[PDB]
Amino acid sequence: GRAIATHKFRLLEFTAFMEIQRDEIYHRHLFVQLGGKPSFSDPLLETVDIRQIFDKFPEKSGGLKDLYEKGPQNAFYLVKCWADLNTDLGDFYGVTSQYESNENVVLVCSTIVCSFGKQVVEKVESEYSRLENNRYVYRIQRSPMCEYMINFIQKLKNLPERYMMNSVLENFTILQVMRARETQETLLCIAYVFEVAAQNSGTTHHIYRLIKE
Amino acid sequence: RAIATHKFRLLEFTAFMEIQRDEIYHRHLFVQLGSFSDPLLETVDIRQIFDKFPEKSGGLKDLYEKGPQNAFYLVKCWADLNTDLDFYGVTSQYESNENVVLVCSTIVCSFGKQVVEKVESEYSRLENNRYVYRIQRSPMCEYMINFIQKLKNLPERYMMNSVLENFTILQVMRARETQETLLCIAYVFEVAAQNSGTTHHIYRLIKE
Amino acid sequence: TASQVDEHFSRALNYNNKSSPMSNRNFPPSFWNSN
Amino acid sequence: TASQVDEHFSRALNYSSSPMSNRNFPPSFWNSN
Ligand SMILES: CCCCCCCCCCCCCC(=O)O
Repeated sequence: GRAIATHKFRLLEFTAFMEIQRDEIYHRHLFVQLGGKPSFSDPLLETVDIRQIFDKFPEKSGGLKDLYEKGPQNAFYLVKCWADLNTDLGDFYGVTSQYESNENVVLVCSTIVCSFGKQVVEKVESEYSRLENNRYVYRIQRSPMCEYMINFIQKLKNLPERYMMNSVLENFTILQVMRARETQETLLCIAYVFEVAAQNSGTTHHIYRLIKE
Repeated sequence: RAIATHKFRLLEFTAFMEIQRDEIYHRHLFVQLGSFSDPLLETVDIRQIFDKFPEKSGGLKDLYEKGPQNAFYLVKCWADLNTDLDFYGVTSQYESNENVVLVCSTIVCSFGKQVVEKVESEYSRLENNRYVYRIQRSPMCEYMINFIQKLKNLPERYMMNSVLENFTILQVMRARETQETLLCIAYVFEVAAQNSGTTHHIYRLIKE
Repeated sequence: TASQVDEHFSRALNYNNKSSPMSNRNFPPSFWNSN
Repeated sequence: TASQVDEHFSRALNYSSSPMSNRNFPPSFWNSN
């Protein structure tokens, strides 16, 4: 246990960003970035009790508790992000996702944006693999962020205090659920919780295994 | 139920719940939609339903004006709420004569305001000289599950129809690359009679 | 959440007695008869 | 929608859910570094 992966499916990349053109010069500000490079230089994962985050995600049928109990439980992860909001504000807000699968599945990637544990918008993408170096790789590159997210980020920067940004982000979560179309099995599930990075720092995160001890 | 244009058609739309009792599955259909020979559909003036859906930019009026106008439909549903309320979901199937990437946006509206949205993208498979898009067992949002359980527990059956009076669902199917509207279905609802299953009527929307 | 569904129900039912109804709009007779 | 973003900021800034600081998380959860 060292990465967001099972024995047969792994996250290769998750990057949230905004592209900015100014004086005919383009630059990309990274709000959040998770890599997936697998090596001996990766520390072992800490665990978090999933019962502590149930009220921040959808509940009832198909919610987090139900998906976790259906399992496999080792496919469940919690990511605590320090989103980098140290950027001025024509701009493009996008996301890039990349995955690797041992089997040639049709990958159904669901992303739910939550406010106070309730879904606001769910984006579902059903991707096919590409053979890259004999591996089944799935990419959803520079996919547009929905208007809700764009407005949310823009409004966070209006807050005069970082404590207000953190109170507002305390009830803002994203739940990712990756499924194989044919079996409908959960391949991977990532819950995201947020805080704002310090003004002198870029984005940082911690990955936790979700356990129900 | 043939909801079809010159190039795109809805083959199936089933909202249902599944339960596992004594290791045996049981399914109940709340709504079910879905032949190359049908009589002419009845028409409905789109102006009669504008106030039940968002009216801002990209709203139903703006979408209809942009067209094609042969892609706008109104579905009146008698939802079957007679069951002992585990999975809640939607299975849908679509057919195209051109292999575009399907992007289906579904919004739930309360008094003409969006409460929740789902956006789903699907690629086609050529099957028997037609391109097929399938969205099997798409999990229902918590709002809808909560809404259905609260609706069936109302003490008076007339109240179920009063609550459904300003509850609507708008679906906009688009071709990803061109952003062309392939189909747009506005949904309005009533509760089916106790001894009956789900029924529905389909209307072509026109600017009367 | 339950509260968001509750707000719709509360506004629609108007228990405490705090736009044309669908029944009075221009729809074909089939719109009101399931059969 | 924009109105839903505003609804979120109003509820969040209105200072039945325990604060995250009062839940059981390891000390790394509170340390960006
Ligand atoms: C409220 C009773 C009548 C409506 C019941 C069936 C509605 C069709 C399914 C709606 C699904 C919306 C999208 C989603 O929740 O993922």
